[PDB]
Amino acid sequence: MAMKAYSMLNVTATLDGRRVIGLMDGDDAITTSPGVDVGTMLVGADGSWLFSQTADKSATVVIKLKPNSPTHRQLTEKWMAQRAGRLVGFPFDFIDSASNEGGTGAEFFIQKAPDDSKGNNAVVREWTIVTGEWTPTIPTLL
Amino acid sequence: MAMKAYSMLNVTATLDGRRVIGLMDGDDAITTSPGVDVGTMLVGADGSWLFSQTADKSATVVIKLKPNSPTHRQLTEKWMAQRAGRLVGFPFDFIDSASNEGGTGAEFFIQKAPDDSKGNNAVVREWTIVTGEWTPTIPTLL
Amino acid sequence: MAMKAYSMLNVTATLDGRRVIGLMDGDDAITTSPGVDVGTMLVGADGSWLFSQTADKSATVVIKLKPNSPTHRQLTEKWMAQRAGRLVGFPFDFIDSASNEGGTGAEFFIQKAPDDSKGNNAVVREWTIVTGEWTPTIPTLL
Amino acid sequence: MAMKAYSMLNVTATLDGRRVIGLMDGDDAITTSPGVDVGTMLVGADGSWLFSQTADKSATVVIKLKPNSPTHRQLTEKWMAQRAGRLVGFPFDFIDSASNEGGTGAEFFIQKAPDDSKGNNAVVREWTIVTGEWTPTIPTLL
Amino acid sequence: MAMKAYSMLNVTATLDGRRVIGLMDGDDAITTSPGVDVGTMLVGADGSWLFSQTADKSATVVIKLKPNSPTHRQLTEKWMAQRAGRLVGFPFDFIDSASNEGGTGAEFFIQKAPDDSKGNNAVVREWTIVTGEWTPTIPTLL
Amino acid sequence: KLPYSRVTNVTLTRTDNFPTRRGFGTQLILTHTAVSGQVDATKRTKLYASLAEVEADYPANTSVYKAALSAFSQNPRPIRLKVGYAATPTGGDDAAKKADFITSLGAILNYDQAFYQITLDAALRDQPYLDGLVEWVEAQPKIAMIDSNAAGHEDPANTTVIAARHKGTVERTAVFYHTDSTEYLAASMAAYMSTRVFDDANSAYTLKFKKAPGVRAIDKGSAVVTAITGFVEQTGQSESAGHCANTLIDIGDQEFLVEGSTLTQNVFLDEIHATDWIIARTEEEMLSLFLNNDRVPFTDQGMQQLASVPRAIMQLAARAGIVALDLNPLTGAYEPAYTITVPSVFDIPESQRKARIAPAIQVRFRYAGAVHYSVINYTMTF
Amino acid sequence: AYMSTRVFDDANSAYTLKFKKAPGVRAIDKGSAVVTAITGFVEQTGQSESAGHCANTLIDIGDQ
Amino acid sequence: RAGIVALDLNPLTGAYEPAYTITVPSVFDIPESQRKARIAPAIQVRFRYAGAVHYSVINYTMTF
Amino acid sequence: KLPYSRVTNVTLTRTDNFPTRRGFGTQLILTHTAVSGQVDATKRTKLYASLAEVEADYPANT
Repeated sequence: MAMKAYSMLNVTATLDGRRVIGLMDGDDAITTSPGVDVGTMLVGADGSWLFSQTADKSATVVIKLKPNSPTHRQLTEKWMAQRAGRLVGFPFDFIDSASNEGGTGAEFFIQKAPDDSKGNNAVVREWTIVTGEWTPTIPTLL
Repeated sequence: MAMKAYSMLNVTATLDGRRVIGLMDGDDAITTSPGVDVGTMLVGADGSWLFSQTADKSATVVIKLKPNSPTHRQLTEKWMAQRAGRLVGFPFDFIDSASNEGGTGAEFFIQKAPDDSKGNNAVVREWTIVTGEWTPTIPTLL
Repeated sequence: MAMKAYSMLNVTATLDGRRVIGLMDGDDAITTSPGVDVGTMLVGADGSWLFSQTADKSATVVIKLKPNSPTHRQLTEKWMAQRAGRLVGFPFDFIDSASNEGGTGAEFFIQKAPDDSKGNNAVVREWTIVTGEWTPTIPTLL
Repeated sequence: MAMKAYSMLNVTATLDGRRVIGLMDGDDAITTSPGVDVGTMLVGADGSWLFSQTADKSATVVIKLKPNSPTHRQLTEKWMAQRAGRLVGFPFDFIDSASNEGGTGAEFFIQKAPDDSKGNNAVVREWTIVTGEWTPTIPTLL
Repeated sequence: MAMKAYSMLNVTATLDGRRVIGLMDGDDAITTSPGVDVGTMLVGADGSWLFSQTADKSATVVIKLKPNSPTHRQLTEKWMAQRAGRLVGFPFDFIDSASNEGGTGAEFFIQKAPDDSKGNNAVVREWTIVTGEWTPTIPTLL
Repeated sequence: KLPYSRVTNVTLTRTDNFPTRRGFGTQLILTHTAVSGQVDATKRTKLYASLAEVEADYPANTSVYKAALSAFSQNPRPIRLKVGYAATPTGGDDAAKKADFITSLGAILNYDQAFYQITLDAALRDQPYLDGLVEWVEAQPKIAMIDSNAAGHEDPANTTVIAARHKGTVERTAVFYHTDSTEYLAASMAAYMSTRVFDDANSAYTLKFKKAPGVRAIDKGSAVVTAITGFVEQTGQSESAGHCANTLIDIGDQEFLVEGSTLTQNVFLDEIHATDWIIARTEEEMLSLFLNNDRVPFTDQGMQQLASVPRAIMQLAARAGIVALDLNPLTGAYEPAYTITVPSVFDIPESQRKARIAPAIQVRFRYAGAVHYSVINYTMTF
Repeated sequence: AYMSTRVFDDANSAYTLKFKKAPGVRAIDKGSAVVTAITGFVEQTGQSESAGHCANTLIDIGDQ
Repeated sequence: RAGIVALDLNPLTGAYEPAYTITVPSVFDIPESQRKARIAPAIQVRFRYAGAVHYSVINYTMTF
Repeated sequence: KLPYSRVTNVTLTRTDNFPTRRGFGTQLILTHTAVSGQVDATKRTKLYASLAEVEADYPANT
């Protein structure tokens, strides 16, 4: 079970059951960030201290797409479904087969919609989705 | 006892008993910073002055890792243990053998978690840990 | 005998014989205030005047603590002893070694009890104690 | 028996036998305050003094909830039961496992009811309950 | 029957049979508040206590509207009908379909009338209505 | 119908229960009695859980029950006393010979190493063969304590008693001198000493010098309390003018232990207890380091990984109040409280490298004491 | 069972000791001066051939 | 890389020393009398082992 | 059970220890005293390592 070097050919992302396909160029095409800081240190006037840990386990992910990708059509249909008043979960999941690093979330929602720029060359379309519960997977292959 | 020139081959960092191994590239791979200013000068309307010194001895350290490093797996297990509700110390320590400069802290906690970016090339994973008591070691070899 | 700059490392407070340890953050962690004004000027319809000085020498002190401090346990035991019907003095004393400024009172009583707030981060616990006789000490080191 | 840092994952609140679940964001989600001052100092025209201690041991607690929480449904059923004319106790209890700080009251009553605001984002629902007898528990873990 | 996230697209308010349409911006566009406190605790000089519950079940609601909304015209006609001397009930009702939270009142009355400000940008028009009997509905979907 | 005991179980007894409050250590009770059901050559030592569950040793025998009675009788309680089988033969087949007692001592380690404080009780008192224990607990990571029921330590001249024939030469033994019929070592040691947790801030009980046991009785006298405990008023403690021991005097309406359990002229019990906590904690952290890692290599990186353990233990100890506060006690000038120096494997030959025994790491100290005696002057001017 | 699943194709995968390793489920033996007749291990000197016989016994020291 | 072979330094003095060498023989002066064997001559390789730690020592002098 | 001295060795003495700090030179102490076990015509000079390990010369000789 040799440790495969990194490659985007071996990363898979699944949005509502379908694959994510037409991604923009760059080192940051799918990025997930936790919602808050894990904890806070409180130091008093005497030198004693107290740590406090949060119970909030939430995250956002940002997906950068090309103007010609089926995932853009899927996300723009989901946006219109939300605008109509139909509010459901739509899971998102992605993982790397080389290291088993990734995470899952069983209920996501659209948070930001992209800007439609036409101009002279084609440009990015950035979507943002948010969940209330994100559990990272343990990389068991280091 | 010749003063060794600097080298990352002679710096050792120990997190919860294990070594820190897969570090990113750059001049800032492990950095520790004190929590507050050491003191404050107060000058009055007449020209007299008063200094005040704090009793807070706390610090954070930031560790930058590659996406393929066992320390990333160790830290992501510690993060999940904290999220479950188990809150303990886990010492961190690092030193330079050329000058005996460094410091120790007997109880640390996870404060910030990294962002999982996939993209076209591999990128940094930055962790942050915090303690309420950090004691620097005296560089006795200058 | 150099005049030491201010530092909370050199202030000592003694409550019923034991030290006060886990204090909150801020510039006002132990504050003592006199009960009344020292005197009153009375000016008549003709321009003559008369001063009057009070015989009341009483004060309160407010102590702000963290939710994890042994002094909080000591004060909550004293509160229950008072609620049972046992009413005695319990001296309080604090001083600064840099200037010899402070004061003493041989018989204090609990006056206000804190609020127990849980929430997401830890917060202050404020106690108030009152005496009928408070004598400030003279700062002989200026 | 290590002193656990603070965390809302280790605070438990029980209202009429059931847990309290959907709480709003902030550092003040459950707060209990005593009904009156513990005592009063009376100083005479000559400088003599007299302390007086009260026999009233009562408190209120304020609970801040989200508009989607089962505790909101439980409290709105209790409110209607009181409005019908059925007046009974319903105990409330909450404690912190890290320090054993908290308190209990065997008979509470609804005192204030929240405001139903709809608006553009979701907002707080604040309930208030009152007891005639509140006994704090001693924090034996400091 | 999935628990729908909150949305103003799924809140419906009915005033005298017609819908409420042009609402101002903010998190507080329709707010209902009870008229009085639910009860009162009375503690005696000895430590004994007595609770008392009120029989008053009344509320006000405040509606914030834009200067161009048909509900403003409806309310200003109702105000003139009251000023003429015709005094009848006009029910008001509103509910949230996601949680079944809301309430009804079969007889309301105008209590406060808005201020007509012209100025440079358009501003709020706030109406207030009052009932003698308000019954909240139980949120059966939590 | 049915009882409520179908779904719950609520009982009620008439006894006294105190909170547990785990602490540091355990004590040993060695005698000659055997119970035949739990020590009968199968257990040179036997552990327990609580006093009430004692059945093997009779609730009237002077040795075990009357000593565990004062062992378990502190307001917070210790747990799991280490019960006895050790020197079941009477001192020695030739009684005056201490060789049999020394061999008996050397054959009770081979079953169990979990005791730290060694107490003989209700018997073996004032035996000449007991000299083996005093000679043997030296260079042995334990604490030896002997409570007499009666002797002539009240003469500041005699040299035949326990505390005279061994005074100023032993630094790990102490005497609990008293009158007849009271077990005393168990009263405070392992009952107050045991439930001392040094993992908290400011948990340094440096004295052990004014501490109240559960229930007991005082001795009598004023000029006899200085022949015993060898304590002079304001000078300190003098070796020639008394014999060190502990007697539980009463001054006001309070009764409390006195002299703070000295061992020799100016060596106190808390120093030994705290330093032994330091050693036992470094042992535990070293073992926990060998179980987490795959390996610890025989390089300089491995030496630094090993030396990371005393660095954390010293920061833990300076917080409790055992290690001093970074200032010269003579002049108040700055001075480091502790240093840690790591050796080099480099010039240690490969001839010795194959040993798989690492070179020694050296650490430095400074103790922080406490106050036993106060002075106030009170000039009056009228 | 532990020896088998050792992959030396990774960095720093040298378990040079095999000296403090926990099996799945088992029981300890007993003694202190009997654990040096077996395993022939003296305290700080090393391991001596004349003063014992080498073997493996799965001791317990702390709670491990 | 795994950590089995040592790190290129003399264990006695810490001076530089190669960890491993590989010497390849010559078929040239091996006779054709032996060449027809289809058995190649032997290649010789050199080692140095990297051990680990079984036992630790700490001294702890106290000064008061 | 077993002691922790089975896998480690942690001690404690009551003495003063300073860092080594190697330097340049050595001095010579010439007198007429002989110790008969370490200088007895076999060593016109003899080296040491530390003071504490001195046994051949009496800890009281001037």
